Amino acid sequence: MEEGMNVLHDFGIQSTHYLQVNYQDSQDWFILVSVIADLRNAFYVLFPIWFHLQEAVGIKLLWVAVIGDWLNLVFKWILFGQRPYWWVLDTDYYSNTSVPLIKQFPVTCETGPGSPSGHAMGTAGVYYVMVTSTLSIFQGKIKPTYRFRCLNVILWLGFWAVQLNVCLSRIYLAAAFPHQVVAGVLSGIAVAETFSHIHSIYNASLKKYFLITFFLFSFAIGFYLLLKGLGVDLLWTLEKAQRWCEQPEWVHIDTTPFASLLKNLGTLFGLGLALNSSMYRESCKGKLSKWLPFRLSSIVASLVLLHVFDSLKPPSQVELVFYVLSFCKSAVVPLASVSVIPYCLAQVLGQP
Ligand SMILES: O=P(O)(O)OC[C@H]1O[C@@H](O)[C@H](O)[C@@H](O)[C@@H]1O
Repeated sequence: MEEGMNVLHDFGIQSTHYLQVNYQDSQDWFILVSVIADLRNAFYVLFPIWFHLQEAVGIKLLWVAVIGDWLNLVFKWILFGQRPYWWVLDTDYYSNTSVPLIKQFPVTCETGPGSPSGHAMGTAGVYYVMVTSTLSIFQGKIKPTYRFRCLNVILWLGFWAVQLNVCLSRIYLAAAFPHQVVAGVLSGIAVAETFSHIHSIYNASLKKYFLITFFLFSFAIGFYLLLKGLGVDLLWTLEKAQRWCEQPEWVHIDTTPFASLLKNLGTLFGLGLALNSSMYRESCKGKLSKWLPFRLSSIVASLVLLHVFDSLKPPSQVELVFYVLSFCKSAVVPLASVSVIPYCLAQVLGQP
């Protein structure tokens, strides 16, 4: 079976080399694409706008993002994926021949397993959710049967253009293989379609949120400990993304599996706290609820303040402190977006 993996890996290496040699002028564009395709944006800028435009779409988007990322982490641990930027320097394949010369970039060195691709899955799920929601909302046009079809065609072309751009960006930076991005896209599509039939998430008590979060934490930690007690470790990539990196400062703690898990669980718990609170009821379910200026002000403030607040970086000297502070920091963005800032605007606008 290893021959097939070698064949796909060699095809990915050749694709990366061709893209890097024949299109040397597009490195800035692909770096920008990879930066934009981050889930940080999905949690910081995409969620507030959709939540303050239509609550159900925002809740669905956040749930899809968090659950898809958790499933991605679990399947990354299960599948034992690889990356080109250390495989090309570690493999025995290019022994009787010449090693292809692929170049590494500051946003290339990643400390997690390869398949499935996280960027492709995370972007596919969120953008499918947004496109489907928009198409569902706009079934009210003046002249139908050609204008609605025009909008449908335009949106479904844009979605696939975005997906192709993200796949090419991940391949160019020598961070993923061509099959991993396709698998990630299909998995994100499947997850976004599966959450279209689950309805016991829009009105859930804090007890259910707490139990779901604790189960998600405990399953991952128990999986890690159970495997660690049987002779296999799921953190083997931290020693491969360290020697095979051109510069030492390019390897960051922010991309480790524990950091991602803690951030996801913090976001979910923060949403659970924000939804079941007195401030949320007093602000988002009052007289200034559907008023357009209030919602626009909420979007603007929750964008500006969140952008400024993202500049507070927890210390990385001690790993446990970093993890707990990452959880606490990720638990705040739902809170500030949903409960606090709308409350402040409610006591500002309607209290003269
Ligand atoms: O492996 P990919 O597809 O290049 O993306 C990996 C990224 O996927 C994201 O889901 C994780 O939060 C990041 O920590 C990780 O770096």
